[PDB]
Amino acid sequence: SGSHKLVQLLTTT
Amino acid sequence: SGSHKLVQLLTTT
Amino acid sequence: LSPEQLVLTLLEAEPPHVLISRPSAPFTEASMMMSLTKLADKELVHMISWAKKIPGFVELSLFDQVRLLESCWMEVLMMGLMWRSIDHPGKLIFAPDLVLDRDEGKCVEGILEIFDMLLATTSRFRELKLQHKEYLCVKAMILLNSAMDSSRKLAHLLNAVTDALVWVIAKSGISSQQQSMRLANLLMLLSHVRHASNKGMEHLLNMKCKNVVPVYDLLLEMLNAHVL
Amino acid sequence: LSPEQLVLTLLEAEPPHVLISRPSAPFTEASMMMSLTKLADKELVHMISWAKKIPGFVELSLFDQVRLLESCWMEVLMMGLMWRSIDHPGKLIFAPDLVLDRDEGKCVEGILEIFDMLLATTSRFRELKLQHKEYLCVKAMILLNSAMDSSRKLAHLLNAVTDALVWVIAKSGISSQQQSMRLANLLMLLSHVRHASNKGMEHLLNMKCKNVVPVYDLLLEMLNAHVL
Ligand SMILES: O=C1C(c2ccc(O)cc2)=C(Br)c2ccc(O)cc21
Ligand SMILES: O=C1C(c2ccc(O)cc2)=C(Br)c2ccc(O)cc21
Repeated sequence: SGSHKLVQLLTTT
Repeated sequence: SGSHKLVQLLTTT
Repeated sequence: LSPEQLVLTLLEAEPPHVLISRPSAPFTEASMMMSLTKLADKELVHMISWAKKIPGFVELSLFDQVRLLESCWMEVLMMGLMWRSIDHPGKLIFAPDLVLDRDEGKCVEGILEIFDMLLATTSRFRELKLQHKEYLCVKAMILLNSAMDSSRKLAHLLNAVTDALVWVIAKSGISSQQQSMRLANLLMLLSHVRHASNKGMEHLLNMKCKNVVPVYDLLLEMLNAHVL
Repeated sequence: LSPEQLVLTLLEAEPPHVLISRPSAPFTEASMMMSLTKLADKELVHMISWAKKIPGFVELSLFDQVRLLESCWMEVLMMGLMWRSIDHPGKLIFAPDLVLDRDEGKCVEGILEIFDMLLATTSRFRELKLQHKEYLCVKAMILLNSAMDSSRKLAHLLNAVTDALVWVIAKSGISSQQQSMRLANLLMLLSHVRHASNKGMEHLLNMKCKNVVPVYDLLLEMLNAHVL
């Protein structure tokens, strides 16, 4: 935890 | 919300 | 990037409204929280996309982008809620088919207080006749001001949006003194939004601990506010 | 009453400087908190006199005077802390005999978070080169804008203090665009004060429940009432 979904939406999408 | 400490200071000098 | 172009850019970045429907029967404590959290969850996804369209936001460091979003999300959600409710006194337009009456806030313990400061603030924005462009600037300012090398880049980004707001008010045509006074009246309300956000997050965390409604994934990460 | 003389009346309302009598005992966890609460309590007494010295405050209904002070007291206390610390980077000047280091805030769990918030906001006012007269209007505005015949009286007074701050910024002689920018920058910081205040209250309440700090009559009352 600390990289996933907020971070995913911010850098992955 | 009263009771008195805040109120008595507001009504005295 | 002139103030108008920034304003125009925010206008385009406005996320479309999330559609959610009121449950069939009168709300219960559980059904109201399920509704509010399901909506918040979906709006959060769009909020992330919206933020990336704010000039210079993607230029900040990832960690700052995260901190800013973890700090202001509820305020942004509520600022959006109040705007949607601007033309409906006594009402909170969470979604087209999810219009809540202040009295419906009675089925959830402690939320009635939240609804009241939101309705109060909304009434204020209504009093001032907040305008669409003003609203766009203010919501962006909330995100960039939630500071609760980029730091310098952040300050510059907030001043850019502030300049834009100043520019919008100037286009209204009121005297220079009245522009200053309006800028002040609008911004004095941010404190109220921050306070409502705090009660909202404390409340939601409580409903989660109470097992009144499930809170997981993205909504949860935001809630805990510690992915970093 | 011109903006200028309203500001003079605020200067005249300023509470006296308060000391805690020797910050003895290198600061440990118990002595630090006992010192902070002891000071808060003394300041709260002076805060009441200060509020009454603001033109029109005592004219508000007794109900309003109480609710305004019960909600803003921690913010006002912190706004005062920042003005006193503005010329001492890295330090929080709670009082001449109470000067605390960020490292000393490590002693108490949860305090470092509060101190950093306070130091950062203080650092911001420092950058802006906050002036003494601006500080006076801002503090006054905090009290009058903490509102989450008499209702109209409040808005009237709030408008007056706002008009005073706009005036103060006008005397600095800077650009008109820069005056608006400065105004917005100052006001956006109220969000940060409200935020740090909510955190201090939460930490203080927890401390009360554990009976970790001596019982302070006035402070206890201000704390209890606020939450309820
Ligand atoms: O999620 C919550 C919202 C909300 C939802 C969508 C939106 O657009 C704006 C605010 C509120 Br009011 C609220 C109050 C108390 C809670 O425990 C959770 C929420
Ligand atoms: O009383 C408290 C103060 C304070 C005292 C005087 C002042 O002028 C400004 C703030 C802080 Br910070 C604080 C943090 C956590 C607490 O549990 C109690 C206090």
